[PDB]
Amino acid sequence: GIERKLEIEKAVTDVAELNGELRNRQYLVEQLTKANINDVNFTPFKYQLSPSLP
Amino acid sequence: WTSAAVVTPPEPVQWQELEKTFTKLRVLDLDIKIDRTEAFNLFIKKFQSVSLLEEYLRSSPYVMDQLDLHRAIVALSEKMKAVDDSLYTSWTLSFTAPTSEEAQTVLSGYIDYISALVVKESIENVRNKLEIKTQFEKEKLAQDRIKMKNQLDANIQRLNYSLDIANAAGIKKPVYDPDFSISLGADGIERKLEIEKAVTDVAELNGELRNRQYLVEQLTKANINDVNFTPFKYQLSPSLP
Amino acid sequence: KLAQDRIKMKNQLDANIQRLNYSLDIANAAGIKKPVYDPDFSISLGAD
Amino acid sequence: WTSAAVVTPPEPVQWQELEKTFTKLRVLDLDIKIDRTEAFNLFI
Repeated sequence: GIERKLEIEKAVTDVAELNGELRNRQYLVEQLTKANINDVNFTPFKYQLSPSLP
Repeated sequence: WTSAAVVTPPEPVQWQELEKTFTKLRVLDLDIKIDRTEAFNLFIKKFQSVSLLEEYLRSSPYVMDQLDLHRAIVALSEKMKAVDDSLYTSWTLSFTAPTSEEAQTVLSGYIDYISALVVKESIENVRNKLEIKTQFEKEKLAQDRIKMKNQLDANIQRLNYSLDIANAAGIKKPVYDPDFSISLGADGIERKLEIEKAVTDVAELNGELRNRQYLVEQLTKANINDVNFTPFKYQLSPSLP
Repeated sequence: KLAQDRIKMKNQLDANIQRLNYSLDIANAAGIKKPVYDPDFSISLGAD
Repeated sequence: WTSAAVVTPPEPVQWQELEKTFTKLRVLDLDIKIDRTEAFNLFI
């Protein structure tokens, strides 16, 4: 068994293939890269009185 | 010719309606309140808004009867006052006009107008909080499902190698290793593997996921519909002087 | 909450059932008919 | 010939669009706020 385990491990190209946590960190980076904050409009105050005409 | 009202934060019995609605949402894992004192303070704040007063007078058919107009509105709006009055919080709201009956009708009318505005915004908040909960739980579920899929994919690869090692070690039948479990034996491992490759929906074997989906559906179905309430309690309703 | 817990419970059971189905297939594949004397699909009880 | 405005920190209802955006980000493990009072203080 050790012999075959060894040659399996030697053949591993991508540490992510056996590691779920790594695959998911990749997913996170992909989703973070795709995300946009696009122009949200808002007003940084509330009028108690809008500019008066005297 | 001055009408006055004394006003105090609302009592729990006036919140019963809202409390039923908060309970529907509490069950759905959304903990939401409209604080009785904050609602009151919001009412006071809006009452004190000159712009809101003006919009009220202009829209009031009553006031309209009795473009020099603008100066008139401005002069009327100067006669709405609110003052802080101790065992419990209370404010005196007053309006002064020529007729006594005019004073009372305007004050009462304005109070109702402001009151309707606070209930409108207040329920709008609850609705918005619901909208955010729904959006979040939905997007998180979609994400957790992809995360789960990725773990299954990785488990499949590991099970594949488990097969090879079991075979190499000549373990066909279940036995009577930290990285590639072998105990099940090649015969079992082979069927386990094909079962797992066949999995099409990560939620079929995972109760948690099925439940999170139920929660999303229930959140989507939920409504906050127009609850009526008063953001204050009258100690004195607008007087007829 | 009771109503809800019921449905949550049902969902749990349905998922358990699917797991047990697969347990049966793996039990059979590994030739375990009688109780033996696996973290995902328990087979110790045997196919019978 | 003097115009005046009275101005107060914004209320939650005006933040809803922002809070949709902060939620997309919250899911992606980024906890972000624009504090209503701080926004106001920056305006002033």
